[PDB]
Amino acid sequence: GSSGSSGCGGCGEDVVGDGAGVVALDRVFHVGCFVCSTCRAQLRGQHFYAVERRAYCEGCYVATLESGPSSG
Ligand SMILES: [Zn+2]
Ligand SMILES: [Zn+2]
Repeated sequence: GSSGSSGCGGCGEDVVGDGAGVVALDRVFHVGCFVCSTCRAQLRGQHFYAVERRAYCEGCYVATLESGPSSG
């Protein structure tokens, strides 16, 4: 509501732009900051995954598997 504090988990600065901000993993990141951990692709608005408190784009998430079926 009225009270509350903002913040960008990525850089740290507050996230505000007249209706701007990417919420993921119970956190807030800037459209730019919010990106993959492998290819570091712009995930501002797309399908991604969550592994080890990280962000992996569908593409990567699928690529990582190739590595090996064992251990998930
Ligand atoms: Zn940021
Ligand atoms: Zn990726």
